[PDB]
Amino acid sequence: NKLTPSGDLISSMRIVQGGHGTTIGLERQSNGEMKIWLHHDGVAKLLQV
Amino acid sequence: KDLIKDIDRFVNGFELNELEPKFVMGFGGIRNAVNQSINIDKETNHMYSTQSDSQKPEGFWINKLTPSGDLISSMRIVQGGHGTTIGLERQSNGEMKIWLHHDGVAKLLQVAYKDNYVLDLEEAKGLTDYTPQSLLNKHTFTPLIDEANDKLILRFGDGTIQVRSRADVKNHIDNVEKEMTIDNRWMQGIAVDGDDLYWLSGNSSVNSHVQIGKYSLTTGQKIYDYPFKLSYQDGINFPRDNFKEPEGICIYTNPKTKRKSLLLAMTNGGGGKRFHNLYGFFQLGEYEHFEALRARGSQNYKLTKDDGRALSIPDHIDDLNDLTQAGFYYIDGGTAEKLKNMPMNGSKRIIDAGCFINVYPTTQTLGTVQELTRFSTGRKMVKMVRGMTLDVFTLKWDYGLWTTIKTDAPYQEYLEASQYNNWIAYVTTAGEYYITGNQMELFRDAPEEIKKVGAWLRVSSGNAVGEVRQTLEANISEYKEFFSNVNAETKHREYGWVAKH
Amino acid sequence: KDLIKDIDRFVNGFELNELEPKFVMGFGGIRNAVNQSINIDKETNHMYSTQSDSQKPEGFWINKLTPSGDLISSMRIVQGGHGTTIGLERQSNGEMKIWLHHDGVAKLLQVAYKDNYVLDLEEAKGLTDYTPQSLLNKHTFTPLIDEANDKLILRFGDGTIQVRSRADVKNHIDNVEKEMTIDNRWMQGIAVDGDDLYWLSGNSSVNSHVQIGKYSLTTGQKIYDYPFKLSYQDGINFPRDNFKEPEGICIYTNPKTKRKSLLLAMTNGGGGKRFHNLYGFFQLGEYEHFEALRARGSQNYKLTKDDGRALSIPDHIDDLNDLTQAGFYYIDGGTAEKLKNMPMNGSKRIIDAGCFINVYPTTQTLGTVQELTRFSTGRKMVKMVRGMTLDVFTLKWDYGLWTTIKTDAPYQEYLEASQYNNWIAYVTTAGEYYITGNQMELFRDAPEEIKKVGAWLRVSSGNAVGEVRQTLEANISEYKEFFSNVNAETKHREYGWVAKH
Amino acid sequence: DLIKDIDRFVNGFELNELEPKFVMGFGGIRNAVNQSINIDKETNHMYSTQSDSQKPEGFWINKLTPSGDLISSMRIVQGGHGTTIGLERQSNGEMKIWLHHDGVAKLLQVAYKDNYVLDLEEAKGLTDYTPQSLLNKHTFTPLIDEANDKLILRFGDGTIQVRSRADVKNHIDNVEKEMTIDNRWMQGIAVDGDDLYWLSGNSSVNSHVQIGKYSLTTGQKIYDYPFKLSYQDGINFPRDNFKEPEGICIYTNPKTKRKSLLLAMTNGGGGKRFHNLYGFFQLGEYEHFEALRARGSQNYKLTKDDGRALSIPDHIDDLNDLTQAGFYYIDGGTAEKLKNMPMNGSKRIIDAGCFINVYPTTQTLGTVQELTRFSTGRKMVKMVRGMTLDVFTLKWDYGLWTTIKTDAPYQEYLEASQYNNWIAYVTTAGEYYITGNQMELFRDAPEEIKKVGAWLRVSSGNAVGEVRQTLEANISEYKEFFSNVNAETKHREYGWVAKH
Amino acid sequence: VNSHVQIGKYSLTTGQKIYDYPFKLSYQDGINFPRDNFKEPEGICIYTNP
Repeated sequence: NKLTPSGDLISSMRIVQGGHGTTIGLERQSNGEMKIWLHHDGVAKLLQV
Repeated sequence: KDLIKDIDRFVNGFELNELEPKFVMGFGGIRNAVNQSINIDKETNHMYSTQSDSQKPEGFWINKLTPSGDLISSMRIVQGGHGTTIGLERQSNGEMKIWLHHDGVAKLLQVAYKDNYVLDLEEAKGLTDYTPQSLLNKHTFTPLIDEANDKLILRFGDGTIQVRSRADVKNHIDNVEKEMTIDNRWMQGIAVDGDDLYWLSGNSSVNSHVQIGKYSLTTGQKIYDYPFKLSYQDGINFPRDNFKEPEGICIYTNPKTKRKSLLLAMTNGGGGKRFHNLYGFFQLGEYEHFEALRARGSQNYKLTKDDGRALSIPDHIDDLNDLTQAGFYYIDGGTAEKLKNMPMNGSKRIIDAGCFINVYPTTQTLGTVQELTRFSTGRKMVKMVRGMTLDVFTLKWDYGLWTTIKTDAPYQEYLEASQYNNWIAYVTTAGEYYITGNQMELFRDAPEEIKKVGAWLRVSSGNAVGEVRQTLEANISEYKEFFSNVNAETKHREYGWVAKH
Repeated sequence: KDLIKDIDRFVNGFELNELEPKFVMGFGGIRNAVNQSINIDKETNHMYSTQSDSQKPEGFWINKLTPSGDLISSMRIVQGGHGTTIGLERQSNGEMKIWLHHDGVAKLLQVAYKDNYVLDLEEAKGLTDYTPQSLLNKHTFTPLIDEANDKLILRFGDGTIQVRSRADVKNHIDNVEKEMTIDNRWMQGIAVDGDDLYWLSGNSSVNSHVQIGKYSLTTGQKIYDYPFKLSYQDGINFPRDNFKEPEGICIYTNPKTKRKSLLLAMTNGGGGKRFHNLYGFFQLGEYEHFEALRARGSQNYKLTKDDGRALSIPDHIDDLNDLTQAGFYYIDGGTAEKLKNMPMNGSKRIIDAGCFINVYPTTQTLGTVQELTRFSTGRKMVKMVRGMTLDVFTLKWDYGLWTTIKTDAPYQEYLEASQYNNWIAYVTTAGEYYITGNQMELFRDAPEEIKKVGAWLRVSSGNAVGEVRQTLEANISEYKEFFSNVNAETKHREYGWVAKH
Repeated sequence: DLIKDIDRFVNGFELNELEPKFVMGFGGIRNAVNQSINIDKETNHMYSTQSDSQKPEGFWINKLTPSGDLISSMRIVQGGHGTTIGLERQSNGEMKIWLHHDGVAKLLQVAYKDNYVLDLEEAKGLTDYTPQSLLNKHTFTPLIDEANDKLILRFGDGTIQVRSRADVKNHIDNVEKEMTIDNRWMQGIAVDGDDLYWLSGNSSVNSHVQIGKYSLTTGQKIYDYPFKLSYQDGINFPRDNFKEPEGICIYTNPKTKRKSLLLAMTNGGGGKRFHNLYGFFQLGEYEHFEALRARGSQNYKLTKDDGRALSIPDHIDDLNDLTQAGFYYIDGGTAEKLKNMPMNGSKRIIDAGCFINVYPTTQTLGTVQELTRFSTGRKMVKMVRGMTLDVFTLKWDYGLWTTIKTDAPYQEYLEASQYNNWIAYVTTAGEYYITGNQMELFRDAPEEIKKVGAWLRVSSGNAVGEVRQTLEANISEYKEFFSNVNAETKHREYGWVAKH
Repeated sequence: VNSHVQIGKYSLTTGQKIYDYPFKLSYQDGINFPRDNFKEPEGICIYTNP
């Protein structure tokens, strides 16, 4: 879930069969796009989506 | 002593004002507009250019090009500004990132290049800002890269040049390593190679000379100005439509030979007809690097003579069946009269004048098509095609039947009875012809009802048994039309003319 | 001391792993299959390649090629084996002999090359055997030649290299002068230059690097392995269809300059689409030898812009009569509206949109054809051609009448009465048009019987007196058709519409 | 010694040590052999001469682009053979030509004019620059040594007169140097300072091309240099076995000051002559002319390098995606599977291999796809459609198919099953044939001719997207029917209407 | 959105600029994400707590 600084929902992204999503890592790119470090349990890979 | 200092200069020197500018290749771009910048990706030989998008708040396109200048894809930076310069940084996974200043969001960006992609304003706002801390609220610059030293250089409108470390900017480190000032005629391009800075200037007029100024980043002062003339379409300072605008420069260092070239982009052609040509200044032997890249993308099989004349058939060709080599040919009337296996309508050679012969670029098994175009100025032009295939086991050819492409002109396709042995049945090639009253009297198989008057002859396509239907429409003020079937090969008439009226 | 040892290395060095690979030219072959070997005939500049024939007991083709890679002729060795390598030996009378191992008859042969010839098995049995005495019942080798030293080298499957004198083998003398052993990745080519042996390896995958190993025939051991990347269609390691297979190497020694090149054959393109590209490693200045050979066979007159865009007409051309220079052009709708001498149907400009203009490669006396193609997406495309000739004494042009190539689409060629001054008689260009009921009412010369209903208009070719017959077929459920002759130039109607029903 | 070897290779310009290399082809207004060749160093223009083939011989002067294309020509009516000429570009950019006008027996300095005929009456009023000592002795032609501003006169008997060009322009008669040159006759001459070059050889394949090098100070021959050139099919394999030498010139690069000796050859048979430029170059100087050739060459690939048509990329499975210009061919298998091929209902019209000509594009990348069905036993079908690219959305818009009318003496056979037994499916304009057997199988066949064959003719569309089908019975009596069909939905508007 | 907000600090005794201070504000959706992409500065004032 992407949220405003006041907690309102902007948008959401579903990782189908990605696992529990216990923790993730944020890495904002230079062009302003956000990449998410997450472990996709379905494909058994550490991803930067 | 001196002979060596002369040879070393000629062999190993790279002093700009001692080098000759040479045309390299043309290159494309998605926009029908002038070019703006040019850069080489040394790890792929790809080229990248920028062009304006010509919109209310200016944006620019980034064009990804083949090493021979063909367009691979383009990326639009909506409201990104002029795109005067950009910086290439290829990542480890093979993806390309572009250093550019997005004027719309007032941020220095490092954007991932995407093929045929539109970077709209809402996405650009969410991208990471790499603008140095000391340069906020001061967004009048564009970036470029010095590949050899991994420097990210910033060019400012007022003429300030800031040399920074690319890695520093990527790590949000604000450190100006070198700063100098550059100073009718304005900037058209800038390239930095180590200590050497190059400054391109000149406008599009034929009377405005192209010039590159060489500066030293350590001294900060100009070394020299280098004016030069380029050879365009019709020679030195004779560009198409009298338009020759300089559109950016870049330094290239050969990864293998480590020798250098300075490449220069020019736009020629008139309004709405712009096209881009790459020139270069080269160390000895380095022009061949780019010539090979051009050659790979060039037409290396001769379709016409080098001056635009069509090919002539070899003297040893006396048979159309033997002209199986691809190319655009022309034969004059004399040759058309004598060549074996030309299209016939019985005893009449259909191509009774000079003839263009287009032999198609062949199939993978050397099959081809011969497309004939009868060259006349007082009669209609006849177009006919036939195919042929080569048996790779017997090395013998199989030739197909002739197809006629329907053509018509406001003048008649006149039928002289004597040329067809006075047989209308000889005319089995599809199309429309005209028989005058005088000639109808001379044709043996003319319909008696219209024996003394003219008529259009129309010949259909074949049926299942190889017959074609001939139709005669009398050229009179009353409706009279006849038809009759004829066997295309033997010219045997199946039945007498059948009246429709 | 050192500056000279650097210049001499750069100018006179021929160390393979210090040289840059450069594209030279493409080349053909009779088979739609990958290439296998490549060789140069130094006395003619002819090239020779081999290809598999893809048959049950494998045979191979020998292709004789022009210096620019075009196919001259081919010779098939039925059941001759793979044809991995061959050796060229040009005879005194100018005939070429090919050293090859015929696997079908298990003999080393010296066959006379013949153009487009099939060497069947029965003939191969009667040919002279040159297999050395010690190599009978041991036929797992193919031959190659070292031209500079007149050596015939035999490469064995197990990796044995036998260096023999070619003259010795021709004289049935069995003497092994040198023998060494070469040793996932297998052999793709081998070339010998004096003491230096080169070993090409690598598979077709984009992930498999091309590599040449350099060996010394005196030491017998490897000097070094040299991996390298080539620039393909879209750049370094971006070949068409992701296919890049190495297909043989050869050393070339320039007869005049005595300087050397190592040429490398690659096959690119996907299944059933293979094509062959020659690369090379060159001493300084030797690339120009092959560039000139490529240029002689290349298209040296510009038919399109360098990026595949059609040519634009010069700004100074405001009259189609002046566009007599060969090339493929495009003009936009605005230009088509203003150009003088465009095709007309009375007051109506036929080409009422953008237009491709194909100016044919000219006759030997600079005659040419202009082929116009109206560029639209919502209407049919009109194609028209006219010819023109140049008087070499007056330098004036004569322009012929327009021929229409018949075209049709499932959409109408709509006639707006006002554009023809409300005269159907204005439409004298051959073809089929449609008149809606609304427009028929507005045409002054419409047939009264169908004044308020639509109809197809068909216009024939001219007759002897410059008249054309117009036909109107009513677009109704009952048969109603009319005809009337019109003079194509003056638009004068000869008589009222004549009913066929 | 290693330096004396490197300097020779890098800075040497000894003719008989240099390799001849093809440079470029070049044109000319006349369908005839070439005669001379010269470079205008200030523009890179080339100038050649050709005979006019007239009763008193005249010659043409051709002005050429740096890539050999014809800009314009000027005819010197009855001017003679035009064996050699001299270029002198003026300050205002106009070109003047030093030539000997044999018709008026005068050495002239004529202003070059584009596509202009210099008739005899005008030539008589032109200024005479013939030296005082050379009147009534008009058996020479002029050439220029650009580097030293010399005007050289070559005489028929073999006399070479070296004069100052400025002197001749000022009507000053002074012979600075004179030497004598001496089966095989003169084909060209070029002077570079002290070096004089003499080209000889005839058109036969058995006649070797040769350049003799002479010294103007010594007056004697230094050496003869025979050489072989590589022609269309290789060394001494010229087209039609014709290879005639047609002039030479020395070129000095204004920037590098290094030299080239250029040689013009004419190849091809009678009435098919074409001209090819060769050269001998100092190290690095070939690139000067290669760049000039490249500027005028076709630098976008239309066919494979051996004359085969392009193949479509493996990743193209949809004709809509083949928007890149070029001449392509696809085999029958590929034509069967490609998406968005022309259809007549359920029937794929292109039911064989197919040439695909993708036009060189508009300035906004619009193009046309022209398909040609490749068969040998059936007629060849030709169809075209256009498409445009939206530069804002980067999406393509594809137009409807136009059919180019084609016909052969064999039928375009209609198998009822391939059209789901509907004649209405055939809405593409053209003429087809339905056999009696197939007419019985078509559901919408006219009953009156249910068991007999007929030609099917399909018209162009009308305003409402309908096309008129016409059936003409293949019998000895007049029977013809028509009926309208909607091209898209294949819906028949009404039953067949008899004309008989 | 591409125009940074800035406050310049000056000294009335010296008469010259001390420094320029550019800064980013957090709007509806965060830093430099204002509603309808409009963010215009409209005055300042100093407040001293009595």
